[PDB]
Amino acid sequence: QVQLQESGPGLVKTSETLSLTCTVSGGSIKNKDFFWAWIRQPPGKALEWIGSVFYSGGAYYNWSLRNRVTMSADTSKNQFSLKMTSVTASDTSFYYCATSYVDNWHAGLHWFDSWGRGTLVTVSGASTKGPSVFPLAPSSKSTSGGTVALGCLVKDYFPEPVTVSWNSGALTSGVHTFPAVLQSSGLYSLSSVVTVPSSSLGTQTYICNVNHKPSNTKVDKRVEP
Amino acid sequence: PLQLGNCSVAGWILGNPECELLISRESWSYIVEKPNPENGTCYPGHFADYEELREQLSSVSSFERFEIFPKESSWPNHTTTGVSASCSHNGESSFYKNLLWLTGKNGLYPNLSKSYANNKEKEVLVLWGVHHPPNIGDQRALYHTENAYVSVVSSHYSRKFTPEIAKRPKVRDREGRINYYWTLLEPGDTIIFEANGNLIAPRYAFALSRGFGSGIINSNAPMDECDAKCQTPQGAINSSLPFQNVHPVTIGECPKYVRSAKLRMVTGLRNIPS
Amino acid sequence: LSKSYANNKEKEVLVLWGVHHPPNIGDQRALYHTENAYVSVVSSHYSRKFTPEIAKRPKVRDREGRINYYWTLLEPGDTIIFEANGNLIAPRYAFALSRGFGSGIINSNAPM
Amino acid sequence: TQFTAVGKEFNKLERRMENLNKKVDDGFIDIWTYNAELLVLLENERTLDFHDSNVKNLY
Amino acid sequence: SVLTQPPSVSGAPGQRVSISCTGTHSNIGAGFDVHWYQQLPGTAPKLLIYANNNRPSGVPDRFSGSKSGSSASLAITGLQAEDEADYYCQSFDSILSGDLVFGGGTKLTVLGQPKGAPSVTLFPPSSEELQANKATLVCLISDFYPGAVTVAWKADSSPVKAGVETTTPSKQSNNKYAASSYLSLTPEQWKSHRSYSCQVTHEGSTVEKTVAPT
Ligand SMILES: *[C@@H]1O[C@H](CO)[C@@H](O[C@@H]2O[C@H](CO)[C@@H](O)[C@H](O)[C@H]2NC(C)=O)[C@H](O)[C@H]1NC(C)=O
Ligand SMILES: *[C@@H]1O[C@H](CO)[C@@H](O)[C@H](O)[C@H]1NC(C)=O
Ligand SMILES: *[C@@H]1O[C@H](CO)[C@@H](O)[C@H](O)[C@H]1NC(C)=O
Ligand SMILES: *[C@@H]1O[C@H](CO)[C@@H](O)[C@H](O)[C@H]1NC(C)=O
Repeated sequence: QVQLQESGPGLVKTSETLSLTCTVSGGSIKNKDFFWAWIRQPPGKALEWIGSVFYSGGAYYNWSLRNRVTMSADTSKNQFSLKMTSVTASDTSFYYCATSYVDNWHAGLHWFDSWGRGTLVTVSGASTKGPSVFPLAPSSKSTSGGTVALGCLVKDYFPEPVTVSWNSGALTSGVHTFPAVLQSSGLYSLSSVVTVPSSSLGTQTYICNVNHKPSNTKVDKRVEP
Repeated sequence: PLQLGNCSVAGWILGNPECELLISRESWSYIVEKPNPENGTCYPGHFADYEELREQLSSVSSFERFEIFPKESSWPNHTTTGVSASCSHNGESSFYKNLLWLTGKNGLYPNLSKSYANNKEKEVLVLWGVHHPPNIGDQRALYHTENAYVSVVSSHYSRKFTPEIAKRPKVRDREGRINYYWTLLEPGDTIIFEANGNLIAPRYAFALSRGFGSGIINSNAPMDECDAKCQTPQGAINSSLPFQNVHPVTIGECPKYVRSAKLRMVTGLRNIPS
Repeated sequence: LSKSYANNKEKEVLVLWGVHHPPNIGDQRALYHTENAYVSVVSSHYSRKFTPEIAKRPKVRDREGRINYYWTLLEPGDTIIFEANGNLIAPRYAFALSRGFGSGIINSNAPM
Repeated sequence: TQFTAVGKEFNKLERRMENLNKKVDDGFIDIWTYNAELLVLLENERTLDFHDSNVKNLY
Repeated sequence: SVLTQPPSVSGAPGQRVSISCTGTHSNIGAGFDVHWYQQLPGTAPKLLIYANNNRPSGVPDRFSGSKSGSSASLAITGLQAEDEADYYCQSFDSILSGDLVFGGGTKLTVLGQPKGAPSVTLFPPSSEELQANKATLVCLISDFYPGAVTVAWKADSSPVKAGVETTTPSKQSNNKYAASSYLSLTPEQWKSHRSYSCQVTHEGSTVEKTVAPT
């Protein structure tokens, strides 16, 4: 009955400190029956428990991380947090927040439920770069087969990811945001595409809302043929 | 109250094998102990701040035993079979139910580190012990170190215990000693145990809500279903009168003790009928 | 270090110090360059030798580390000696006082 | 009277506190025993005198 | 990973697969319960089995859990294509501090999945893009199975190697794949040639798409 949401994705300089916050909805963080978790996963790799925290600030940590991690809870804001020091490239992961119903911790019978979406934390000596959004419009020479596609081109950004919606969320049908390219220049480029019937081509507004949370770069683009 | 039979507060709280009191109580108004209980610290040593614990445990409104560090699973690279002839149950060397004797396994006693975050919203009485062997041979045999330590720290407790080996008069056939320690871990607080030898690890801890302000009665008087406002070592008293000459040391809303034999107030007239 | 203080005040002098207890041997070595540290504090009526005890501790005000506070009321005319090779949180200011009758503390939000 | 447990238990190195506590317990018994015994003696005489003055007045 | 999982398992639809989770004396062997998680491509993990054999709501009787000794097993009877995901087992380890532990994960592959052909769509450098003194051709490959493709670019009708940048195919929600290929040119290169082409080859069969500056 509880919903969890991690803080925004971003960059962390090497040797520096990583901070994340999870926000509990649908119930109180001030519950004696839960220990609030932070789990991580390097892309393509396995899941790893970081730590679990009680609302009072009492915590248990992954032995291998015990001296770099610290967790806290804020019963007012109904949030719990993670602070990880002296970050290495190995700390580049998807950071998830979850929770555990706990009676007796050392009985070891507890699992994780009410997981969040995850948040990509990229560790780099590199700098935050915003995207150059361009409209991908269908030709004025094209004779319609049946349908038609237009899109958005998000160019040279860092780090990952970019959220791409259409018509501030209104357009959902036929939308396809493609996984990005690691341009061998260190930058990323991604492109979304929406497929519409030929009829609604001229007769409809197409706006692609791009969000690069790492750099706070919200850009809206009118896609017109 | 909490009748302890032949057990002392120490025996009952440490879990002396002769103490159990079957499916146990979760609240009590006062404690009943015998003038001289015969079951206490079966393995000899010093119980720290014992009179203080006795006072703090007098009345308890809520009380739950929980296996703070489960015996069967918490110590994979240590032996937990440790029992004593002085702590016998029936005809066999047993130990305290609420504590665990950790000794070496496969020729080593690896470092331990076990914390506990108080998730009870109540005070948690955490009890441990420190073993002090009689000779360096035993020290080395059991803990595989001559430089042993036991750290125990919370946000309101911090003590580092080093064992002291010595020739001692035998008590219950032991030259060796186990010194008993406790702390009332505050709601929300963490306690860390860290050792390389000599820790008599906590097994069972107790989540409690400390009552009003009571005490212990040492009496061989029978227990009964009756209800009172004033309890004496020899039996309960009617509390409606302002004074009593029964016993000076009572528990409750009691009349004031007086040395007097009679205290009678005349209401009527002098009876002069002839 | 070795720093004594002869009480030239004709009053009691409240002398306060601290002993630092690091969370790890690394910090101990980093700050005091010894693993065998001591803090002696002696007067004609006080004598305590403090050795630091390093341990993993729950954080309090974001610290794993601890400073234990100590005091003594140094008698008129007496000397106090501090001697250490690490971990001393040295007294900076002391107080010459004349202890009053016999009072107490009131905990109140009432105006003065 | 409020709820109270009179008894206090001390260790072999707490003989002063043990005695301080005996001094309290005994001082209070001394006061109540004297006051109570004397109050009853005084007001029993007063009650008896009161009846006498009522019959002399009824007369 | 303190708990050991086979990197992969496969099964034909309607068969029974069994993913093993093998532990030690300090975890499963110490008596700690085992729990499982299902992780679908590009989603956060979700609880599948809790307390050794219990199914949360929304988990069918096909998924079952068992634990014996110092090992556990997730079994899936009557395998469906929708089950194709990663699978993690989780338990507890008391060796030191008392930690929550995960297995290394197992990629489940469901067999007999139709050999779908790619849907290529090619975009020319935009009006706004050429005016920004740069040119990019975007070749979008989608809904193909299996996930292996070779993308070849063409300037007029001759091969291109410089400016070409392609993705490694990624798994979609439907269990099919998707790729992208971006060709970097100068507006001069874009105007100097008659027409550019994208050639996508999937299982020998090839698909071509073309774009010219008018
Ligand atoms: C619990 O108390 C009983 C009773 O005092 C103890 O039993 C005595 O044990 C000695 C052992 O040498 C026997 O010789 C006596 O006959 C026993 N007495 C009785 C009355 O049975 C016992 O030692 C105590 N147990 C523990 C573990 O403390
Ligand atoms: C206490 O010991 C006596 C013998 O000394 C025995 O009769 C009695 O049953 C024991 N148990 C209790 C609960 O008093
Ligand atoms: C624990 O014991 C096993 C042998 O039972 C040994 O292989 C291992 O190295 C020990 N230490 C740890 C921390 O696992
Ligand atoms: C208690 O004392 C009062 C006054 O002496 C008396 O009226 C009452 O009946 C007594 N009750 C019992 C149960 O002894």
